[PDB]
Amino acid sequence: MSYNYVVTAQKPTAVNGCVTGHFTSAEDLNLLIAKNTRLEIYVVTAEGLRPVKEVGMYGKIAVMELFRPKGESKDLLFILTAKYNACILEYKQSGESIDIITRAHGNVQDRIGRPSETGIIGIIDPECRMIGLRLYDGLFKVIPLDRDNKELKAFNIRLEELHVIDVKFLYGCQAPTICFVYQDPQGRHVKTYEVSLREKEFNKGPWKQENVEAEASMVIAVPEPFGGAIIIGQESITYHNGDKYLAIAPPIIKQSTIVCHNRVDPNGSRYLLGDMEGRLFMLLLEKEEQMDGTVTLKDLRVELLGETSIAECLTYLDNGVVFVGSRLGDSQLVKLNVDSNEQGSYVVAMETFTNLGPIVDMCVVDLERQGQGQLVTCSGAFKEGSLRIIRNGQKLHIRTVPLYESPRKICYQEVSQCFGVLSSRIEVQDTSGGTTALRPSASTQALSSSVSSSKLFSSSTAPHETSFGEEVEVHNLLIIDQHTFEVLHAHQFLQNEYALSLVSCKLGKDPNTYFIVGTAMVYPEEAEPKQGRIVVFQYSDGKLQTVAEKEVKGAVYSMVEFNGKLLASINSTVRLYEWTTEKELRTECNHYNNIMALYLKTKGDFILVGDLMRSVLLLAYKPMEGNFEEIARDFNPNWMSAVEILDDDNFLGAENAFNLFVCQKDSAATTDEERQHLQEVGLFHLGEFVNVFCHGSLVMQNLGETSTPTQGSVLFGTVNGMIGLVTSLSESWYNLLLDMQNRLNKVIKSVGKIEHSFWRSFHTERKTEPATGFIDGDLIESFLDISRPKMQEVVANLQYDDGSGMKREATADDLIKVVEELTRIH
Amino acid sequence: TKPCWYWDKKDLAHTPSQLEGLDPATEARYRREGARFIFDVGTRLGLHYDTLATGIIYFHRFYMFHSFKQFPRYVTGACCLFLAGKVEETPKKCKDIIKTARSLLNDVQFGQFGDDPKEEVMVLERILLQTIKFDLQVEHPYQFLLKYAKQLKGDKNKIQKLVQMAWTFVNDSLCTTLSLQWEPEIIAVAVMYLAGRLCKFEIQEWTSKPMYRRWWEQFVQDVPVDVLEDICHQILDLYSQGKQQMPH
Amino acid sequence: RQTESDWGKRCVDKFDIIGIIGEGTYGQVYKAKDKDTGELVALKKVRLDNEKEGFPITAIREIKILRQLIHRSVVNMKEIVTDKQDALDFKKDKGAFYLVFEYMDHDLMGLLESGLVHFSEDHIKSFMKQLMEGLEYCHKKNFLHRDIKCSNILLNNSGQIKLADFGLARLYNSEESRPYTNKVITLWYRPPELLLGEERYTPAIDVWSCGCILGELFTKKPIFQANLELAQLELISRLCGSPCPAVWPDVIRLPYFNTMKPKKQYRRRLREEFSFIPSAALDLLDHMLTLDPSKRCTAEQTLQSDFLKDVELSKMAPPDLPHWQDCHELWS
Ligand SMILES: Cn1cc(-n2cnc3c(NCc4nc5cc(Cl)c(Cl)cc5[nH]4)nc(N4CCOCC4)nc32)cn1
Repeated sequence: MSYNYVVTAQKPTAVNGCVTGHFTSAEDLNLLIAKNTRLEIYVVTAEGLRPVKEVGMYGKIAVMELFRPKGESKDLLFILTAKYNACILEYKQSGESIDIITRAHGNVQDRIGRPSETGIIGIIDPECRMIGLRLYDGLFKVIPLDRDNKELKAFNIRLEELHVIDVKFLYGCQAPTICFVYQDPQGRHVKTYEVSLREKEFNKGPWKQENVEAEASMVIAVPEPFGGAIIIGQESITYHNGDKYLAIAPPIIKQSTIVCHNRVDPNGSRYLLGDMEGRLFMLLLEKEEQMDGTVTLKDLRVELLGETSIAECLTYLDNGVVFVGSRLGDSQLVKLNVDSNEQGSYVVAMETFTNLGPIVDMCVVDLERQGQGQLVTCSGAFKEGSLRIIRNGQKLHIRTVPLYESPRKICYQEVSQCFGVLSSRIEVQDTSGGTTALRPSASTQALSSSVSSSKLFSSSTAPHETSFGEEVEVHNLLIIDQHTFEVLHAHQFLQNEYALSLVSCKLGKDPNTYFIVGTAMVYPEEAEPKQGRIVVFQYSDGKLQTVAEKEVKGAVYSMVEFNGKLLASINSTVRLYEWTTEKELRTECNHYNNIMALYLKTKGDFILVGDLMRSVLLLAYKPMEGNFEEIARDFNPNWMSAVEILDDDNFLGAENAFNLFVCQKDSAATTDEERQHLQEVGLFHLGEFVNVFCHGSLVMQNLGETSTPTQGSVLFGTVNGMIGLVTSLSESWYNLLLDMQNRLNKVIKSVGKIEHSFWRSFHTERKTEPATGFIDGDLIESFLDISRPKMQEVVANLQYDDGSGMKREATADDLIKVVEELTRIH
Repeated sequence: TKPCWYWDKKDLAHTPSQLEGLDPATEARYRREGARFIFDVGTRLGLHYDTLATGIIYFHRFYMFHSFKQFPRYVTGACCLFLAGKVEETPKKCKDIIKTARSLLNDVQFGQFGDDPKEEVMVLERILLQTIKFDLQVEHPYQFLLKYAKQLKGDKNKIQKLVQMAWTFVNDSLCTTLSLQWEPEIIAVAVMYLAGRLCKFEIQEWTSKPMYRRWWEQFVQDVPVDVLEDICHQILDLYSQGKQQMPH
Repeated sequence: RQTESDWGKRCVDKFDIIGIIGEGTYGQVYKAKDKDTGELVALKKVRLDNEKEGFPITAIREIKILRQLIHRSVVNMKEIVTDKQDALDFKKDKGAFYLVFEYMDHDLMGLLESGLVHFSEDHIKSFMKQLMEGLEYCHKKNFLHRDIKCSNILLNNSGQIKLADFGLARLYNSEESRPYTNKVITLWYRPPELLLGEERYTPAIDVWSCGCILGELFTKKPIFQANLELAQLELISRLCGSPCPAVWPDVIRLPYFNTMKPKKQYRRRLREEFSFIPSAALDLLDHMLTLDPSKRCTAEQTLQSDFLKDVELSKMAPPDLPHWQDCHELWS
């Protein structure tokens, strides 16, 4: 068996959702921001936000909504986790003591159901009579909000329309009514149904189904002054209520997809819209009152306000300030001005909240030579893409290097006092027949530049047809200085060539240090690319020189330096190349029993391979023979996101389901099969998507050595910006920390009453297993925050039978000392 | 796809045993002795008639690829029965077959099994499987004797006499190389034909085609009387050599 | 007959062993390439080293059953090979034998367990039609494949589907009853009668397992997941209805009927809980997941069903595989 420890070094920073209401008091205006597994509660002020409380939940926050039922003074909070943990939460403050009360709890998972494509949707009735959940295709789940339903039990209504895009509870109806845009073979349609709690079924809906745009995205519930609903698409915005039909198709919104919607005027007169290039719009509902006293909608107008961060959620706080919640870039506070500035913008940034954004690759390097270690990340997307320099110093100090384009992979070349970074930028087919970039970015703002002139793939006589307006990715290698982070050089790869892999190394007897890039020629028709290059560059005297290129018949997804030779994955193949005295790559040996060899790591002559569905495989070079040999494989099928080698016998993997596992050699060589079966001895639900595993530590080091109970350091970056650390334990320390956990779980009160053991259980749509071999360091480290009696309740009867000595009883101040030593590893 | 398991009578003059100096008379006696050993042992163990026949067919095939001098008869028979039991889902432990063998065989005869009877048998299994080219499925005249009899309609007692007499002839033909010359379907017809002549029954009257004098043609296509007569002659020869009279 | 009819005289030397791919019925399965032809084959190892019964009787059954069966939806045994054999030392020869099968590109366990593949209704038709055509072939030859699981259903990238491991399979005789093992299928796919202890069972055991798979292809989650026989019986009862004399006359005759009872006598909710499944398929699921084996549909009846009756093998439809989403979950 194996024993490992996992802690958070940086909490999730990406904003998954934001709501405004009256949660902490009926008087205050609150902004509840949701990051993965983290809820942040703020109080709106005239200058900005005042933080008041932050809790963690044992679950990914999927639905977060505020409502106020009749008989309550202040808003209540509904949260549903991605594992279908549901709860209703209330804020309670006793002077200086702030607590979140769990009013209701339940798990709403169905034994049978198909998870929907557009994900979990949760909506609440305007009269707060019921909570609507869209969890599965063909089903609508209703939790009625009666006082007695503290168990949050629910029933399902059959839904004829299987593929639902979005749904909202409609305003102004005589009964609970839902409006949803759905897709069948005839296109998309918007339809309505009435919800009857008494009959537990749908009745005929108020207004008829209409045929709507095929790319209809969101349903907006218009408040009672107008009533009805607005449907946002890619090219058209439509308001449907009864017989009234209004449709605007402004030419500005066709340029970029709209991803967020929010209401400014409670009247429904004004709405905010956001697109994927950061633009912020205002949707204005012109009002026409009839002499009958009744208000009809005259026309719809969309006005461009300015540029924000590419935002997942927009939420307007009063007095003209809007919180831009972003997953791909920094979140923001902005001011909407009545008068435009001299550039034509009505939007001016107030504050910027750091978001490590999507961390696609990272490398650990001690640039200042302090011996400490700093983490350089490829973080952000599109205009919000950046490098981040992260150092420990009690908070993390983070420097941001805007690239204004998408960063892909990073590697450090010390000989050149610079980094190599792969990047891609979006250009649109323009009227010249070429392409034009929307914004200038790192690859265009380089001091010196070059373009590949390779003739390898020039064999196609005719180019693939290009029509104006189509997006294309343009890939570059960026040479960036390690002190100034100036883009010293940019190399642009061939048209339709993607840069997927990057290494900095010396090969063979060649004293030169090279930047080596692996690429794939990506054409929309091809399911899997069938052309690609390995390119050897030398960065010398401010210019990148192409040294050698090797044609390969696939995508070079990963490359790694292996004992002076080049190890590369080309589609299903894993290949080893030698670097000849003629400065060319020569094939030595190949291995083909893979599907998609997406991740490679090495240690000595041993190679760890990560495959799309066949989990992890251990290969050896076998130097005498000169051929690869399969040593052992993990036979439990998994879809990998990143892999890492912990030691010669333990291997770490990350699943696309937000799970971590550790495989080991069976260590009992009875039969050759036992040796060949890699055993999954560690299982753990992380809750984050790990893209990059990387050996090292940011801890400041002053000859501090072997004081730690933990052995090893693996850092990992995630999509939500979370940075974590995995380390190994001895059997003795593990059981101490494992037994302590079971005690802390009985003592510590969970938000929503979520069982910790459930949360960390390995979970795919198909499997749920109890966690094994992993210590939730975030649980252990919370021991130093629970009150003193709770500490003594936890240390009670706790005996540590470490071995090589008899069970010794534990003391509370001794355990506080252990955890304080453990907090020094991050 | 599948191997051929049928030879022509002329070819038996060139079995490996014949070519090592064994004469035709001796080889047939060795086969009768070995088949009946396989028969007698299995009957003691309570084995189904198909299990006995399968063992015997392996044995007959085996000594078309190997010599009796080089491989002892009774050991081979035990190995055939042991494997036949597993093939036909009537398994026996090797030790029980060895035990039963000493009871039925004398001291010289059980000497072939050597100092360790079980290993000598169990070792031969590999050579048996390879020699039979792993063609384990075997069909036997019994199933056809019954399939064809079921389609006869008439005097219940005369047909039952036909079947039992024919069934006995099937059991007796296992002592011969007929299993290597003709497919089981032909054997079943031949024994029906032989039983009829002996009982003086005219089988065509019991068929759906009572004026089709070549009654067997509706069961087995393309069989000349030449073949049925050859088979009958070979069966009755066993009876005349031993001088026992037809079962009747 | 000249060649390809002589089995067991060839050595495993003619095959280079790539590695091991999974665990089968009684031994691990390996992958190889034939040196002469270059073909990829699949090998299962039969070892004779235990002399208690010499050649495994279970292996002998897998060889007898499989060589009789020839179908486009049934995996073909190519040949049987042996280890280097000593000449004139055949008495000391401890060499083991290997069973050679055709190699198929993917296995349904790996595709679904990862979650990468997506089955459309038409894809599910191409899958179910082919599976049952093979199962009908085997059931007509009166053989029972007693280990239907996602690891024994293999598919090629063409869309052809084939059944695989016949080492846990045995012959069936309606007239003559031989007792067989009450625990024979993966619990998640086990027929109810074998849970209640039926030692002499019908070929309807296989139809139940494939019915569970039919739902799994539409739900993307196995229908009945439980770690204990009683818990599985409870889960089956909640959906298919509790075993009752009205729905199953001879449930009273089964050994554990009084011993093993569900919490309540639940009613059948199969159609309600599977309302999202197409009508043509739902009726098939209802008939296939019928409690009483005497009322559970046959393999032929599935092929003469509205869902599968009109399916065309010409339009074989391979399950869908993602492309650049494999490298990156789409940010848009
Ligand atoms: C009784 N019998 C079986 C076969 N048989 C033939 N072809 C395969 C085959 N081919 C797809 C395939 N699945 C793979 C999984 C991995 Cl991890 C790797 Cl590396 C390579 C793979 N190839 N799979 C399997 N199952 C073995 C057990 O685990 C599930 C797959 N049996 C197979 C032939 N006779």
